[PDB]
Amino acid sequence: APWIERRLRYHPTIELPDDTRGHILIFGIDPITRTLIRKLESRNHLFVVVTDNYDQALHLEEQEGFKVVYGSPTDAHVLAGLRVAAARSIIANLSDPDNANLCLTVRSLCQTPIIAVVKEPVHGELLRLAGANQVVPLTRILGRYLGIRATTCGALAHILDSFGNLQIAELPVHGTPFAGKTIGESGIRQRTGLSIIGVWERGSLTTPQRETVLTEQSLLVLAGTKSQLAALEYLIGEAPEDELIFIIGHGRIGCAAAAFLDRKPVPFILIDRQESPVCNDHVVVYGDATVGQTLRQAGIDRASGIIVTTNDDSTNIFLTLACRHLHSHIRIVARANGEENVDQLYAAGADFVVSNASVGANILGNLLEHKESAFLSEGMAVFRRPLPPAMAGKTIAETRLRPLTGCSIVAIEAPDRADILISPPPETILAEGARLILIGTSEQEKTFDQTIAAR
Amino acid sequence: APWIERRLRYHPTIELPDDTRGHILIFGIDPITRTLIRKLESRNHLFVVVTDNYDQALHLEEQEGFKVVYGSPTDAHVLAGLRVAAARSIIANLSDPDNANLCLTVRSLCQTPIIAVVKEPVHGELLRLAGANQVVPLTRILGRYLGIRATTCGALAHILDSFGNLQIAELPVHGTPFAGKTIGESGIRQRTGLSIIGVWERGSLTTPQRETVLTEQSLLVLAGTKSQLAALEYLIGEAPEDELIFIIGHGRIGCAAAAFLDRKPVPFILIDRQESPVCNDHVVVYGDATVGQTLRQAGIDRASGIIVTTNDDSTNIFLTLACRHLHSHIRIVARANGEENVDQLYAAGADFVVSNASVGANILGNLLEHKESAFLSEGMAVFRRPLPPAMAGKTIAETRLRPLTGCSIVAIEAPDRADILISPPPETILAEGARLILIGTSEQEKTFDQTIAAR
Amino acid sequence: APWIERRLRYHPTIELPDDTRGHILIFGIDPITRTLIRKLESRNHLFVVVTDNYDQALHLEEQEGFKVVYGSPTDAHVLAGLRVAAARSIIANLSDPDNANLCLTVRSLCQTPIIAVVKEPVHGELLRLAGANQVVPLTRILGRYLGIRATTCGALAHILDSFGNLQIAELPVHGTPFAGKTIGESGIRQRTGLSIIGVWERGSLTTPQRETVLTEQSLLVLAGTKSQLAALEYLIGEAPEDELIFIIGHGRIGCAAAAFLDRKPVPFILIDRQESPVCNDHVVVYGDATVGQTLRQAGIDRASGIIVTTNDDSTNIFLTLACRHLHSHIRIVARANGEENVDQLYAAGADFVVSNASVGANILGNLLEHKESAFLSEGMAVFRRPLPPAMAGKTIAETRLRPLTGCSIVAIEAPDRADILISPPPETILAEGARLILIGTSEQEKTFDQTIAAR
Amino acid sequence: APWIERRLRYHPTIELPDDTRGHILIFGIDPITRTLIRKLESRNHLFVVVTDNYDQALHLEEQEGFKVVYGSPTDAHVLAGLRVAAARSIIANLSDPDNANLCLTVRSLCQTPIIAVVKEPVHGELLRLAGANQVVPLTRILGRYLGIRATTCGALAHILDSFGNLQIAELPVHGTPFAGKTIGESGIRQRTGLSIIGVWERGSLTTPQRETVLTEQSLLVLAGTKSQLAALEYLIGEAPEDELIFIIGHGRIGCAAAAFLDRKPVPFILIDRQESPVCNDHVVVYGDATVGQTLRQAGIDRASGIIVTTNDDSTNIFLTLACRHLHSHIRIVARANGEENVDQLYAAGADFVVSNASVGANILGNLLEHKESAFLSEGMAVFRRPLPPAMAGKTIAETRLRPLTGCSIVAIEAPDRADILISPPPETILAEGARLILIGTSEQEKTFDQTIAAR
Ligand SMILES: Nc1ncnc2c1ncn2[C@@H]1O[C@H](COP(=O)(O)O)[C@@H](O)[C@H]1O
Ligand SMILES: Nc1ncnc2c1ncn2[C@@H]1O[C@H](COP(=O)(O)O)[C@@H](O)[C@H]1O
Ligand SMILES: Nc1ncnc2c1ncn2[C@@H]1O[C@H](COP(=O)(O)O)[C@@H](O)[C@H]1O
Ligand SMILES: Nc1ncnc2c1ncn2[C@@H]1O[C@H](COP(=O)(O)O)[C@@H](O)[C@H]1O
Ligand SMILES: [Ca+2]
Ligand SMILES: [Ca+2]
Ligand SMILES: [Ca+2]
Ligand SMILES: [Ca+2]
Ligand SMILES: [Zn+2]
Ligand SMILES: [Zn+2]
Ligand SMILES: [Zn+2]
Ligand SMILES: [Zn+2]
Repeated sequence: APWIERRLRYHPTIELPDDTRGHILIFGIDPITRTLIRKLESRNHLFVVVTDNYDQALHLEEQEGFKVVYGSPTDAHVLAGLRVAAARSIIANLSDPDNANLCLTVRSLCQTPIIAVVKEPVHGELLRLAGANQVVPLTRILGRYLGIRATTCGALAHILDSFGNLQIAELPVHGTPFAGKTIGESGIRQRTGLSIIGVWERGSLTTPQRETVLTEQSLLVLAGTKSQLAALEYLIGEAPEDELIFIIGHGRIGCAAAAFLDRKPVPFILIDRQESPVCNDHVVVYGDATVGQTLRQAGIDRASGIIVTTNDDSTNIFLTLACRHLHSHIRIVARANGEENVDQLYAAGADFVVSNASVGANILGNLLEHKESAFLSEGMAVFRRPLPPAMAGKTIAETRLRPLTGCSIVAIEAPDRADILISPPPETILAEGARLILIGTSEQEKTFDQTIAAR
Repeated sequence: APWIERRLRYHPTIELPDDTRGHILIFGIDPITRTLIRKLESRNHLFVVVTDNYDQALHLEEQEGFKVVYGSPTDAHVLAGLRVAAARSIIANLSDPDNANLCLTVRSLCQTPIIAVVKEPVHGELLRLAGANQVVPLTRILGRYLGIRATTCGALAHILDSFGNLQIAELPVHGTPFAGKTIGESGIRQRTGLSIIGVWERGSLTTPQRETVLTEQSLLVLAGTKSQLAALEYLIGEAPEDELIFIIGHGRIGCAAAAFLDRKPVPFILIDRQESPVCNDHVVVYGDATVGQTLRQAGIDRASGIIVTTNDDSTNIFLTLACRHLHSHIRIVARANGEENVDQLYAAGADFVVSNASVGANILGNLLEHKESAFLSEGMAVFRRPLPPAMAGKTIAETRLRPLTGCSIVAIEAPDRADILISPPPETILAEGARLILIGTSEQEKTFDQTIAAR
Repeated sequence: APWIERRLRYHPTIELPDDTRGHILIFGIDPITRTLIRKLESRNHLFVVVTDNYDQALHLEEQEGFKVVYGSPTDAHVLAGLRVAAARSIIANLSDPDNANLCLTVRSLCQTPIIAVVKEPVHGELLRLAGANQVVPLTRILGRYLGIRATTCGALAHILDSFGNLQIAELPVHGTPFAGKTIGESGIRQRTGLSIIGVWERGSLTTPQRETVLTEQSLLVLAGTKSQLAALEYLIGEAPEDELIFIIGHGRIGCAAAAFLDRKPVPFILIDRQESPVCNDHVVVYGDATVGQTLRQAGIDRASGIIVTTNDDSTNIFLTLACRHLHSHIRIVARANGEENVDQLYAAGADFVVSNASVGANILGNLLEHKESAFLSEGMAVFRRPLPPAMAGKTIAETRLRPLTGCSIVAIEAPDRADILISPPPETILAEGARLILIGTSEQEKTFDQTIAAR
Repeated sequence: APWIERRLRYHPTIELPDDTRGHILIFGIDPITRTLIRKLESRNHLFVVVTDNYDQALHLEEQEGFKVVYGSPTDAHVLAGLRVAAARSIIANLSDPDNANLCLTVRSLCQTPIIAVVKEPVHGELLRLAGANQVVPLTRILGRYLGIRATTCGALAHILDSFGNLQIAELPVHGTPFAGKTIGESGIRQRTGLSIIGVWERGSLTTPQRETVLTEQSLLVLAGTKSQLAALEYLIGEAPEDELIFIIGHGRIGCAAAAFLDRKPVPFILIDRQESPVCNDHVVVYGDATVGQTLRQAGIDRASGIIVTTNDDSTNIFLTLACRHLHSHIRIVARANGEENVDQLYAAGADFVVSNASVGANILGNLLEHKESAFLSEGMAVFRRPLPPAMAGKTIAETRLRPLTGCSIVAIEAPDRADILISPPPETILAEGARLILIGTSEQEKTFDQTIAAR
């Protein structure tokens, strides 16, 4: 066995057997890709994590879920041994230069798809050029999610502007009037005309029922026109005269959150242990937040909210304990670097925990699992239309919309106050006065109305 | 055999059997904790150290007295492996943030008692909030027991005010007209009106006897009123003018020492290589002290006492030789980080040695072997009542001091020149002018002043 | 048993077996020397790499082409066990100081030929003194080869001045009126009278046919008078103004390129993370090129070309992409250290790539297995003569030049548009109007014309 | 089965056989110490090296001549393990503080001898107190022997002034008129009246004879009067007009050389890269000597001598070469850290070479067996007398000189113009007119003439 075997001097694996197919191979093991493995164990997937650190290989070889290979990720010969042409997907999670090198190298050998994690927003373009076909600015995203949760009140965070008509935004419920209520009694479609595409609750995008009661923690995906969204901003109200978010840590994430807050102009103060060599736009206070007066003197006592974004979890927990114990009114949003700390961050007294490991693994998994659906929608228009009077009663197949307009239907919201139906089967009876959501070419969107009217 | 397994490639124990009850597990092994294990080796309990350092685990594997488990100690899955819920207790000797994390984690799984060693006294509150049943500011204690021994004479050093009630104080008998004299020709009981709880020698509190000779090293434990303690302050005599104390090493222990000396107003000078990343109150003279030209320039020639407080014991020894060579009169107090450097620090000519491990291990070891005896000692007051007129010369168990108000006597004093008895068995005959030293509830002692006068 | 000894505890080879002869040993293993061992695998040369690093020995054992010895290069006993006397030749690729030590130690034992790589051009002399037969300033060569490529246009780069008459020049084609033309169409010889000895294409020296298409990657190797080079210079046209070159990386190679560009007065700018521990002659801008505005604010906007000379390949790949992307018109020469990246650098958008490992291992290759011709080409002349009329139609041997003049024909250039013939065989028939290129001594050169006429 | 233990996982020894006697044990291995074991290999003594570093124990194990033991050198229970009380003697070659700590710890267990290498002259006193019997400032000695050899012509150098009658001093023979002519044909013995005690050559010493030839390499050891040294100094002839010595490397040993050359006021320049953590007394030109400019610009053109005193031999060798080449006249003294580099230093061009390994090992060896000859030698005022008339023609077996005065003759200067006898046996015939160097007391020197003649 390899049982008896591995009690002898250790040697790493260098290459994979020739018949290796449909494996996913990971470059840049960390808590986000470790979570991605664990999470995709419902499928008998094969994960190959590649390390060029001989010492790392040794330790990973005792962990299950995945196979470790040792070798230089940027040498064609190593990649060839990994059977990159035969692989299902490739996850590029290295430094940005190392990723470009990785891409270009594999791209010289095959077209196997690559999802790359980009550490600097502006680098995304470059990783595409190098041949990544999917580029996830994880730290930008993780920042945004901190930014969103941090305000006293919670406003609209824009997600999509589809060709200057239909818009998609999210809305945290916390400061809002809608907190502790049902989706029905909140009166959103009734006051605004907006559609509620869904609800985030635990990285789970749930179809929103009428009876569903939303918490302080609920995040509401919404679609509508710019004007409609405005009507909604009016309803939530305006923020406190003097809110001030205080961001502990100005690493790549803290920087992102800061960059988020600056757009909806929200004042913030930043603490870091270090001048941090990428940012030239944010004025930072230097010190160890862990040290006594550091925080008080930096003026944490004027803050309406705190964002705990240290690369160390023990620290994040500690700062949470401290800020809650000292300033028990302030809203605290904390970053969880590993998923095995998320609970302690709550225990310590955080209001929300952005769980990096989950959020990341979650995005990656979806890009893997829903590859085709994502592709099929690239560059397409999403728009909303009142059902044409002469189509009421009809079934979806009966309207013949795709063959006549090119556009098809992806969601219907019922005429009555009734939950949204996403991905309706073609045998769906189109009700009295429902609104429908349609994906189509943007050119065909411009034209849809004209053809429906023509017939 | 694990003698043959010793010789094959190393693999670390990662968890504990299911049948593992009453074990004592330790987080952050160090001189203090290694000493603890050695000390309570007679009390038949298995000790378990936990490290996330692979190599440390290796080197500790071969060590006797305790076994090693290699795992991230802030992880619930690891903790479960360790069978925390089934442990006797936990020693949390990690960093402060790391302690808070380990704390909140073990609380979400179980209720097992946790003694926490605290790096910064201020953080004491937070770690109780984190879930610690007990919290120990060791450095402040070690910083205290240094300064105590630094003064030429040695004065009152307060341990606790029982809130208006009698108070507990320690007295180093070195520069006192009580040095050399046995208990009685000192006359503390007779001519002051105080009680001698115990005498420390080399880190162990003894039965104070009439014949026991006080030396320089002897440290007394005292109980009495505000005016009773101040009655002995003049009995010591005048502590000579021109009193300045040099402390070498302004780390945490060094800093603690300085701040102690500044409470009972006493001047000192601080020397260190590096600027403290923690302290900002004390002005430090900078330079290596091993080079003698630096100490000289600092005015060490106008000093009455030295405190040697360095991370390295080999240096501490060397500095003690350097001084006893120059100033053969000066009071030198040295700190030993290890226990195996104590005798050499004496041999070099130190007047008292504060053994970091000996002191540390005592404080823990006691909290352990008196766990459900000193835990409800949080908020309790200690008091001394006279012997009742009607209940004179009758048995203690019969007096019914538990089923009257709710009181309990931990020690009793004798009227004649007869030796005191600490924690005595419940069958002894009382006497004439005796004084009872009890512990109780902060509202039961108030009742006793009229309860024993009515019942 | 060779594969079982692999699974036991590691012990390195200390010495070669006594009977070892004719082997090539290498001190200072790196990409260049590793490419060397690959390139000369056609020959059954035995390579032994020596290392004083215990760990480096381990990871090189399981590597093919060469065997590893663990010892101190500069211990006379280590060399003795390495059988240095019996060795074919030695490569010195340590630091200058260690090289010097190595050579002196080696000379202490034997006369075995040493080829030494010289980090510092000025230290060339010192290493020859030390015992080294051949001295290679690889950093300077690589520096020069970047500089040649980096100009907007490409100009003559002198290589040899053989006793003040026949000259040898290099000429990169890229900017010139020859790019895209065949050698024939270029009209060089027609208008110049230069001999085209060669074309470098991909590190490979090719024979110039009249119909080989010169591309932008092509490096002509020319032979001729100073006035003839002067003529070619006139034909290339005037260089364009505002030429300014950005050199990213200012370690040895960048520095070398920079110094090269300084001769033909060519403006440049240097960037580096670090201050140079070696170069006091060069004003340097400071920053990580990788970081965004670093380059912009340094004024890479008005650069005409860019040498990307970092010591890390992924970085240089990243930087080439970045520049090709944001400044597409700007010419880019990039340095590859290690051959597994040359392709990617082209893929990224590099105009030219200079392969340290190729160029290096190539030069070292010729210096090895052309030993008894290389350093016997020391004190030697390269000259050109019209084939003496009488020998037209006679064979080379038939002519008997070597016996008569001591001179060896090395190149025959045929009268008409016909191909140059390099290192022609003795059986070659000499043409009618052919020009000869001969190798001999300066004395032999002088005697030649008389020896031919009078004899 | 030692070749079996070798293939399984490594385990160091942590103690020795319960019956290890007469073993000499070394603390802190380094060149000098590793040489000591080689040098005294002829004597069947067990050498035991002790390191607290693990990897050290690993590598020292596969090395012949000495047994390796892993342990904490300062732990008393480790020392009991080493069986110190039974060892022949102890070499403490740790740092100063560690050395102190060691000494005391062993002094807690036994009365076994200790030779201690000091790093700072001023601390040697502290080490004696600590328990070292013999204390040796190598770095001081080594700096001296470097400065002695650096003078253009070579002057006298004072070893000892014993109370002010007999002076012992050294003389390099390099530039003196005595260079080349045998001890006889220079008449030092004859003209100066000085006792030539020793000639030093290639690190060794034996009895000087008239036929033995003094090369530039030679260093004489002389006993005499202040008038006689003053006579030798005349024979030397004046030092050259303008002379300056450059010292490369202001480390411990470099610094000592500089100090030495201030006694005899000789101008000198110091170069180093780093500031001295120790020396305040010396001005230093800061620069890397290796780099070109550094030396020349620091005015090395006008030097008369150079002392090359770097940590790193390869640097010394390289510098020697560089100097010898630039300055063929200027005399060069170079320091060799390991014996395996000595030969290459001469090869490079060094006029003289000081071998730290030799010089150091000689001293320790002569203190380990002439440990028995340090028992009946030192501290006695070394004095010189002719033979008392009443001892002419009689043996030491008949004279009984030592029990009478208390002095023992360490040198019988032969009757005629005949060679000296050092450490003579007690059966040696004494000749009529003869000089004696006695290392007895000046108790028994001012007593000598009285006692030696009255009986
Ligand atoms: N105690 C602390 N106080 C302030 N900043 C910290 C502390 N610990 C870590 N950091 C910062 O947290 C940031 C983490 O960066 P990133 O992981 O990229 O978001 C770094 O800039 C660290 O300097
Ligand atoms: N020779 C020395 N002179 C002055 N300070 C020192 C020396 N050696 C160590 N230290 C410092 O003494 C401090 C000990 O910290 P603590 O144990 O907390 O008092 C550390 O901060 C060390 O940097
Ligand atoms: N991102 C970067 N930006 C600027 N310079 C760099 C970067 N990375 C490495 N270098 C420098 O490139 C140089 C390469 O050295 P050499 O191999 O001697 O040419 C070194 O001096 C490095 O400090
Ligand atoms: N290239 C160099 N140029 C100048 N000084 C050097 C160089 N290399 C080493 N040194 C110095 O040589 C000294 C050797 O120390 P020691 O062995 O104690 O005499 C050190 O203090 C170094 O700073
Ligand atoms: Ca946790
Ligand atoms: Ca000790
Ligand atoms: Ca590559
Ligand atoms: Ca050598
Ligand atoms: Zn920023
Ligand atoms: Zn302080
Ligand atoms: Zn430069
Ligand atoms: Zn100095």
